[PDB]
Amino acid sequence: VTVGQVTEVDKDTFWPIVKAAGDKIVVLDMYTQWCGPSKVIAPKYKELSEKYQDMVFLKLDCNQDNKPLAKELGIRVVPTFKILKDNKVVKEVTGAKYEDLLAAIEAARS
Amino acid sequence: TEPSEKSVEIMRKFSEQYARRSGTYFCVDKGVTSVVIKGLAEHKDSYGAPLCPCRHYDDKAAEVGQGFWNCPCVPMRERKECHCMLFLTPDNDFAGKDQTITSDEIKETTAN
Amino acid sequence: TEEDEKAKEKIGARVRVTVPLKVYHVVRVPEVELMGMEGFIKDYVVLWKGKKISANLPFKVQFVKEIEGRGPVKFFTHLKEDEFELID
Ligand code: SF4
Ligand SMILES: [Mg+2]
Repeated sequence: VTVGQVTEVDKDTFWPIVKAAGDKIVVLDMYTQWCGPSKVIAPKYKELSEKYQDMVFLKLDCNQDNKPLAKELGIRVVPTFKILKDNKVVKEVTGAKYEDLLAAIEAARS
Repeated sequence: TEPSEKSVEIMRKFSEQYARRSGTYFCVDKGVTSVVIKGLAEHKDSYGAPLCPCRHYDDKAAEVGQGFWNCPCVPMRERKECHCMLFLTPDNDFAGKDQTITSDEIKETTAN
Repeated sequence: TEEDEKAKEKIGARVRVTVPLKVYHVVRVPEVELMGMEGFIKDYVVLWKGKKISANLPFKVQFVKEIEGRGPVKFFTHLKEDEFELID
């Protein structure tokens, strides 16, 4: 994964990237193709990845192909953000709530 | 995939009359409106009903049958809560002045 | 789940709304504030033909509200568990 940018992942590439992250925190944007608010927050998510260059930013299209991973991670609201440390989800943020995502990243870093 | 023209037009007409009936308005960025309308159309095409495009579902056929998340969903019908930002109450900061949107607007704002 | 089982056991129970909640679908009543209103759980629906579904206001609650010049108006509102308390 190139850090400083947002990497598209799927049901097969996501967990190996999490495993390879080591001591880096991973953020995941779970989106769908036609959720309006997903597209609104997407550029702000990209700017977060350009600021937090010591974290790994990913995005997952929760479509039919990737449904096994969507089901395993857990998602009901679109968007949903996951924050992962040490091979597991530690935090989630539901909705297109930029300030909530920022606060959760900051909390995860403390 | 891309929704059929006919389903997009179904969901466009729906959005206009439902915004009028519910006293709500389209987002200042009508690209947001257009994307959600296309999601409703795509879900109609694929599952038989315009399930909310900002929700994730396990069994689509069961969600279609039960209907809670079929647009207009229960939170919208009862509480005027539209987390897709399709129908915005006038006090919302992102509510614009329009209750109409043309097919040309839908195509232009979603061309990319 | 036990939560689903214990929720289904509350069907028929009288409840009071415990939080501010405005609803807009009551026929010819543009806006109703539900806080403090009492009704009963009409249904709890998280299954459809045996499949679990994702409705996030699963308690369908029946209310009757007196409207001046109209008499009692019966309606339903969907609630989640943290919006009401059992009356007993
Ligand atoms: S939140 Fe409800 S009313 Fe709004 S687009 Fe999604 S399904 Fe329709
Ligand atoms: Mg460590």
